[PDB]
Amino acid sequence: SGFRKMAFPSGKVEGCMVQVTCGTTTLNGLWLDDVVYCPRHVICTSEDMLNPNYEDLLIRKSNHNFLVQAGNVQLRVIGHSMQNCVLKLKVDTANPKTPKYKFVRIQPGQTFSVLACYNGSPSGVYQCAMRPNFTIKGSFLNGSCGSVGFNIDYDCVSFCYMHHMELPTGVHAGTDLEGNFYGPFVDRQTAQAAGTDTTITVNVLAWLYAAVINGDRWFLNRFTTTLNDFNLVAMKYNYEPLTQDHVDILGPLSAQTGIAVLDMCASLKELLQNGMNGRTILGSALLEDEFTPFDVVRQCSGVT
Amino acid sequence: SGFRKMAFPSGKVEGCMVQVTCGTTTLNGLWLDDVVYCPRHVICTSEDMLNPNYEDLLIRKSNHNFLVQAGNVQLRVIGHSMQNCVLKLKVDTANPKTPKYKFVRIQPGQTFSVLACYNGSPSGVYQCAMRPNFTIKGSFLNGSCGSVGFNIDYDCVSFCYMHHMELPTGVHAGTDLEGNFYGPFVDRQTAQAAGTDTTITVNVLAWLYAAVINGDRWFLNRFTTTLNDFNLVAMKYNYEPLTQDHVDILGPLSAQTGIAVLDMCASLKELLQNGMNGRTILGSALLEDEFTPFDVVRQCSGVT
Ligand SMILES: Cc1ccnnc1NC(=O)Cc1cccc(Cl)c1
Ligand SMILES: Cc1ccnnc1NC(=O)Cc1cccc(Cl)c1
Repeated sequence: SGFRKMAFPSGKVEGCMVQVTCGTTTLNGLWLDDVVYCPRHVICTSEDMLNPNYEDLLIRKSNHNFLVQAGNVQLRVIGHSMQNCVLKLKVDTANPKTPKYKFVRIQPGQTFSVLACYNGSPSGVYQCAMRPNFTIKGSFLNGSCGSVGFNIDYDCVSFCYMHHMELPTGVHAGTDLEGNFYGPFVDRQTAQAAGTDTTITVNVLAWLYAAVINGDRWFLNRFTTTLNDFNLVAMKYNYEPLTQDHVDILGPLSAQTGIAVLDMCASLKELLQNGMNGRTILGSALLEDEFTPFDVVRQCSGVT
Repeated sequence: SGFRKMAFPSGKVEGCMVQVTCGTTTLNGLWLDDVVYCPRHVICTSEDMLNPNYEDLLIRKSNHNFLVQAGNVQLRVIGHSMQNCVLKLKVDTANPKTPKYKFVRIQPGQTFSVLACYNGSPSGVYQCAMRPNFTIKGSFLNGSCGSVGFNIDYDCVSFCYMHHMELPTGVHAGTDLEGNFYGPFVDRQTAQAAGTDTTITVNVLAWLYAAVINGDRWFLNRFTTTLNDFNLVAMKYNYEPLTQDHVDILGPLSAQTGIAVLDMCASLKELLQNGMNGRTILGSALLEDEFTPFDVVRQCSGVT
């Protein structure tokens, strides 16, 4: 009973967080095995951020300039290298708390948990989606850079995001763990266009299935639609076009509830065209797109 | 930049979760020092739940009937006792992962994080509020009983909730860690009235301050109100009456933003009387009441 925006338990990731300081800049690092990963802009001052030449800035730094700490543990840095927008600091000690992990590059529309950290200390955890425009709408203040996003499958942590910056619009941008930005962004203090975002249609449909499973059913109607007709409505309302691949991933939810995917599309079409009429679905007064079909199945079956 | 429904990092609590089995019933337990706490209904079968005599049911159980496990660790039970609706199983080994902790009974309207668990394994973490009617709207399935709610201050975990049951309405009920139910509930399979709930006014005001801090300002108006006038509106809309104690706790937010508490009350009055007009505040199309003033200050200042 009930359906919440749930994050993965963060313990496995808390055990990896360290503080990285270079010069006057302090941010968060991720310590896995004998490597600490952090945003490369840890080597910048404020005047450097307007147009940094990272290669030149990194040449002025030595291993001993990177101060890495995790409470009472000071780590000894024995190597440093830049990979895209991340620095990899080789340390002489493998993190005893390294969980089983992978580095993955997620697709837009996928969800993950963020462990917000400041000065290497975890402050909170929340679930969010990678927007179709490759930004995230997180909660990040100065010092949160280097905080990571992840998913967990059994005992394996798949790290997918490292936070780098806030755009002038207040949305967030960052990289995969190889330092490649999601989206067109660069790690520089210049105004940068995020570009047109859309609503993640397959996730809204998944959430409407979660709603029916939990008893919110008022939006079910006597109609059906086609992918073509639904996509005309999706276009008008800035929703992602629905494909057969999306219909296929909704298969388990359609099978469990007995509501055909195109019939749920007709409920979504009617909600887009008429609004909520002052009612709510799973405690929301808008159409929620931060739950994937996999998230809904996981939460509705009690997977650990 | 940004404001999210953030949970506390759950690692300290994940280290305390165990599975407790008695007979055919399995649920979650909390292992702190050399005691495991769990709902007393672990001793019931399904036929017992309609009207259990817990004292009699517990008399048929011995220490060796309580199977406690945490992965590869089987705990040896050397004592058992019932305290209100919880069982306390004394074990021969102190949990090496016991964090600094306290047991607290929270007030209605306060928030906390829940680590949803099944069979002793954490599945997810979310933040919620204790409703004014002493229920929570969580996400709990069969086997989640014994999952706990908590807050964290520095390195100290204050455990405030243990989940016991879902009401026929799909809302959740549970106890403090001394086994006293929040609200009028009893641990029996009987339909039980939750009673009239209200919206947590001070939390909505705190969240409107979080909104102004993060740039959502469209709801600010040229008006002011009084506590008396505001409370007539609060009454009409089933909001908790606002008191000077609530105004006092909003003081830091009023000081930071320069918006007097009664001026924010006039914005809230106008939103109650006119609705959102199809707009959003911090990504919500309704007035959010699951952030306390302390939560807003914590999140807006980046506290770890
Ligand atoms: C102040 C802040 C808030 C939220 N997230 N990040 C934050 N820090 C920054 O954006 C700092 C920064 C400035 C230019 C480029 C880059 Cl890569 C980083
Ligand atoms: C099935 C389920 C879902 C969510 N939360 N809890 C759940 N279990 C129960 O409510 C089981 C139960 C039945 C009667 C009394 C008591 Cl104390 C417990």
